[PDB]
Amino acid sequence: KHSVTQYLEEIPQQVQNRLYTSPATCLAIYRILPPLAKFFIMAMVFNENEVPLLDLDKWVNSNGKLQFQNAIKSMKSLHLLIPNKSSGTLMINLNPTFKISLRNALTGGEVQNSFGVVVEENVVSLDLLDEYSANKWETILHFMVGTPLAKIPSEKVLNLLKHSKLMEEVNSTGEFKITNEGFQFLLQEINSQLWTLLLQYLKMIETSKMDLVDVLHFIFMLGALEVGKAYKIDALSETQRIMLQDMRDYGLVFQKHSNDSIFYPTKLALMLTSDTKTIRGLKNQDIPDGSLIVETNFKIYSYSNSPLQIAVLSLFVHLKARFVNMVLGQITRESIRRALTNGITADQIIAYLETHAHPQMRRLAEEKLEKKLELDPNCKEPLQVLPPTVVDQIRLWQLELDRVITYEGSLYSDFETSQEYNLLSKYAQDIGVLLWKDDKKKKFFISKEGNSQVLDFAKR
Amino acid sequence: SNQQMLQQLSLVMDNLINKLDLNQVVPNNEVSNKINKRVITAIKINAKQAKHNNVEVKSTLPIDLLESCRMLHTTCCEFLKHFYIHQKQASTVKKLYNHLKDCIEKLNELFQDVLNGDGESMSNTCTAYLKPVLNSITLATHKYDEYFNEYNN
Amino acid sequence: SPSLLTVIIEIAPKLWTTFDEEGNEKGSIIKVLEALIVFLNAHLAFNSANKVAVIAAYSQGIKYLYPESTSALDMYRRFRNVDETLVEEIYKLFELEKKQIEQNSQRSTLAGAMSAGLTYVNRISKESVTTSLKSRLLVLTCGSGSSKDEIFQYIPIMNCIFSATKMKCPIDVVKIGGSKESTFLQQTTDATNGVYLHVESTEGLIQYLATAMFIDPSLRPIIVKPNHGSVDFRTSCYLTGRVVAVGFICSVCLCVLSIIPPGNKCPACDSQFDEHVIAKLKRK
Amino acid sequence: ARARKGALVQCDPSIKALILQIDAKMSDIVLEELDDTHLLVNPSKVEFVKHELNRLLSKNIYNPMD
Amino acid sequence: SLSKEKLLTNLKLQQSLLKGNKVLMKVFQETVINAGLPPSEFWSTRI
Amino acid sequence: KKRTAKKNITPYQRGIIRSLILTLDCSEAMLEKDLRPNRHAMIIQYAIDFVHEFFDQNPISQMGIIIMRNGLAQLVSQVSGNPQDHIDALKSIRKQEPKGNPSLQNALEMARGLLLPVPAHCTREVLIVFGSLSTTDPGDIHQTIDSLVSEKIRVKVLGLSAQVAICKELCKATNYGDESFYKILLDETHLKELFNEAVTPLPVNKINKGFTLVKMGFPTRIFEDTPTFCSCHSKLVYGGYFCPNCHSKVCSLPTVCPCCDLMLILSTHLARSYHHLMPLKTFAEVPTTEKFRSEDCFSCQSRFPILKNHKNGKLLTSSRYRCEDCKQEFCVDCDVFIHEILHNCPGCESK
Ligand SMILES: [Zn+2]
Ligand SMILES: [Zn+2]
Ligand SMILES: [Zn+2]
Ligand SMILES: [Zn+2]
Repeated sequence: KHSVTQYLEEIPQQVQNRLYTSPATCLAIYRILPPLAKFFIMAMVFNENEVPLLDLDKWVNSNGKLQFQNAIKSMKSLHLLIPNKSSGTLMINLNPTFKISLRNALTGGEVQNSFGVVVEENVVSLDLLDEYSANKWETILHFMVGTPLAKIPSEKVLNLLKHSKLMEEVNSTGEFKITNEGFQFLLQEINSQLWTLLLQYLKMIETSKMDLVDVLHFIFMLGALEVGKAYKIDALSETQRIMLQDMRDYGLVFQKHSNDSIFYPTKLALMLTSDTKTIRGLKNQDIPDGSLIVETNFKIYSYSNSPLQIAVLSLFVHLKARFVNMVLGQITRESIRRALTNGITADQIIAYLETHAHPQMRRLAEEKLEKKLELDPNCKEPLQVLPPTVVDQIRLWQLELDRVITYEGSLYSDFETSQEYNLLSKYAQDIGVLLWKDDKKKKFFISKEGNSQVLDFAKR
Repeated sequence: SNQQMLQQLSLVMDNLINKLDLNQVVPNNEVSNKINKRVITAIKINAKQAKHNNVEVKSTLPIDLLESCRMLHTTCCEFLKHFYIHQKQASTVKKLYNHLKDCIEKLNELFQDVLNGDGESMSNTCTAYLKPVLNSITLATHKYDEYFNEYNN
Repeated sequence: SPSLLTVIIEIAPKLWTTFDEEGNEKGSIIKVLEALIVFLNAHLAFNSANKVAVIAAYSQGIKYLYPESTSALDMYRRFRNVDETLVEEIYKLFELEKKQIEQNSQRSTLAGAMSAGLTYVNRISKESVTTSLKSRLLVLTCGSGSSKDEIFQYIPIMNCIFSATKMKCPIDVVKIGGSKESTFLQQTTDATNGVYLHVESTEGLIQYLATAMFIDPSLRPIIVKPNHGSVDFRTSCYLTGRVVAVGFICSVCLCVLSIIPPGNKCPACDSQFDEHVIAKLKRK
Repeated sequence: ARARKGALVQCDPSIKALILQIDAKMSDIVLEELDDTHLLVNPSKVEFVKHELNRLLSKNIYNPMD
Repeated sequence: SLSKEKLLTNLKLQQSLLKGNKVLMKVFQETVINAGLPPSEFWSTRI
Repeated sequence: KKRTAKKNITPYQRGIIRSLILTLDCSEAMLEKDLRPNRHAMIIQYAIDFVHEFFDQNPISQMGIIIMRNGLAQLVSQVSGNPQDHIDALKSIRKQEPKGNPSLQNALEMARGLLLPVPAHCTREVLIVFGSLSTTDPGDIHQTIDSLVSEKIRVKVLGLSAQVAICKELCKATNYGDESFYKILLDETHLKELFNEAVTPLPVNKINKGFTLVKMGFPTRIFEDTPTFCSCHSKLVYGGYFCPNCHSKVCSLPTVCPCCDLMLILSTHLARSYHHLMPLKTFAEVPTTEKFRSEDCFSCQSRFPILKNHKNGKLLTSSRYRCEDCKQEFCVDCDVFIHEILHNCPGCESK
């Protein structure tokens, strides 16, 4: 995941404030920050005066300081605030545009942008054009992955996929195949897929007539809530209107026909930020249609099905004869070796199975779950909540094809005496952060938690 | 005032509400920055005080010895507070009381020796560890003295 | 982690007048109402779209405000619907006021309010088995005079406490009125892991609210903000009325009695006692 | 604050020596060799290191799988 | 079968119980071997 | 079609204090295969549940646990008021496996010995979870039963899948003759509810007995943290309670003061008692066609009332089970919840 939040902080500060002028964008980005930062920001928003950092330290206690650093580093990186070495101290305060926009949003501000929606006869039916948006999303997914017939006419969308290198397909020969990007597209279920596509449209649509402030205004206004009336008609910039038409083509806009009307708020824009339920001629009833198969016997038992879904399953398992409720497929080392040929790591698939194919594995994941977390301290043996056997077999296939070991962290030095090194090693063993250590070299390559805690203890 | 003025004020408020109003912008925010500050002061004061609740002795051998002394004095006082309540075995109570006074003096000498040898900080820790039991036995002694004076005088 | 903050605002027009009587009449409950609306919106925004609920306690009963029982049969705009609906309901309730309303001043239905709110929490939690709701309710009371401590509600309050603890539902309380520490409420917040706030009258609470009435959803690594000690030296003697320390509690009656036994038939259950037992007590 | 970042590699010393050989063949991208069991490398070229490792192991073993 | 005076006089039983717990024998001796308590009442607590 | 208790006819007295001595059964019989793991494992699991429950609802009582292995009764938890000790003891047992024959007589005698210190106002009890179909006694049994009933010791037993004559005699004997206490089970859920109904205090129609005022005092929490110091376990504990009279620290409990030996409680225990003394009238199920009341809930706001004329559906019933004294409706969920968890009737509180 490119972690669009990282792209957000990527952009410079002045354009960040340019975006913060739009209160709805302020709210939407408030939705994204880690909870610690959320709470701290909500504290600061009202008392119109900077605050010393010492208070914001003493606010948090023990065994939870890691999140303090997470929040402060994130917020500084995206520069929502302005640290102030006023008297040599730290006089924190938000980018005041952010503060005022947010406060306006909380109590009836002047955000005509966020208020761009119009209330009228929302003749849009729940299934009404919702099925059409779902069908468009399925069509583009199939065309990108490659179906027997790809009716994907998104010439702009195809150009974005190709130039963006969305999938390892020979666009010169017209191929739309799964690359590392294609593997990720197979991985990111909904939010991941929509996010990758939005980032691709951003990167491709970045040359001329961008108006990035208007771009994000339109995007978040779409994700915020149903603008409905007068959206497409009134509430859009010129380039904003063009981007809206393009998104509506991309499915992310459920604009009605007649090419001129209010905004058509498809559920997809909601899906962009919701991180919630995923379900979308005139028939389609399934809260658990996807009937995948995955047990301890490493077999594929399917009753429920979805053609693109089962094709995704086939992307790492053989197909011989499609059946009524089943499809001939058995997951083996060869089955995942198919994706290993694409170099697909046995990592995304883990959480994928934990999440996807569950419409047919609800009872399976419940019996594996068994609520064996509160019962874990008492009964020390887990009831295969997340199947470890399958994980071990997958790791074995991955190991069979790999043979290389790597570690994260950074090399450390200036352990002048053996006493500091030994005490830090003991503390790390207490906290389980030392990958490896040696007093002879006074060096190691681990996470920064031990150094952080020692420095905090020393300075304060 | 009740009844009349009650309904009066009630209606006044009802109106004020109905009188558009409810300016959540005007909702205090904090109004007086000073008032705000004062509220924060109160709250940080309380946070500090309740935080003072951090939910390890030095001389392990003296610690165990003091623990033995505490157990001893505890059971001794146990027997008194049984007997001093219950009742005709007065002489048994007398023996218990004399022994308890002896134990109190013993612990006093113990504290003296601790202050002499372990110094002050360790002696301070010992005194802290033994404060509750010491207070209880002292109170028992005082209560017996009061009861004995009452019976005698 | 969604939370169901179910405020319980009591509004006694008697106590509303007392609030006007207290200090000056420099502003009716309107201040409290507006601050409550804002705080409610704040919580409604904070989490991932977690419901709320509000109940009242007028002089002759209680009635819901927000969930808006079947009647026909801006900013995110759901804030809009919640707030406008609440205010319409509350104005309707204020229409429900007259002399016959002035009549039944004998009681104060706060206990009914808390109990019903807890029932509501149970309803919502039970229906929403998926995505378990870390719920927790609130209490706003206009502290008035004319009764130093009404006690005829003592038991149902504690039953509320025990229900809360079993249901794992912290219950925070904000008393606005005279410097009379609402003992039962104080024990309620302290026991059920809550927070007590005895504000002065006319300050715009919104700061107090958003500070110390927003940290109870599903956090609890954070020091609560309770006032001075919460002594559990409990109820005064039923016969006497002076707070007891070394109690003297009868029997199956369970009433707590002072050092003054009437010698027979503890004055809450007709149970004559063993005069031998009476003498045994008198053996001191 | 001293934190020397890189691609830390830890394995058996024989595989470490083989990795050093390969790395020298591909112009010594290994930043440091912390000990007989740890290596500090630049993550830029570790991927092609693994690629060439796969190539040479396929060349040698060939997986008869008889 | 079991009586207060009976357990009081069950000296062999009492010494067996002394053998029962190190903590027990320790506290007992330091209440006794320290010129402290007659065992009678000491058990009168522990009946 | 209803399954309700008609009326409660001892809503005047219960044993509020208790000293219940649960006695399990760990003997070769309990190793048969009728309950899912066995008899024994399921038994001990439910025993843990019952321990938690009972020490909740009767938070002022004590309890002791007794097994019956190899014809011997080996006490596995002294009679004590701290649930955690008993919980741990049961944990330990559950990993150990039964043997020998159940010696009901020995267990009975051990109990009768065990409950002697319990004072007169406290009430005694035993709860035999008898699993087998035999005993093995080293003495006369009717001798023991007579001694028991002489010592005013009610006994309730929960046989497994049979009825044993002697046990029936035992229950009928100690409980003042009135036989209702030998309930035996026919299903696991029946077993859960068996323990549940064992939790509550036990009235039948109490003979006029001595009723006695009991001295006790309440503690006040402590403040300091570093001054950690304890007088009931002789440790350092960051802060606890003070006996109002003995005036010595005591680690958190409703326990008895270990210095001056008087009972300690806060009140909430007394509140639980109050809840048990005077319960509510069982909520009535309103007539299907004669109700004509509000179409909602009252405590909650449910939309489950009727359907208005639907051949058989409306002919079924009208979910309006409504309490008497307040005469307000309540949906089934609300009534179940009120009568199970919180006993303040919503409407009946408000008037
Ligand atoms: Zn203790
Ligand atoms: Zn005491
Ligand atoms: Zn209901
Ligand atoms: Zn009722």
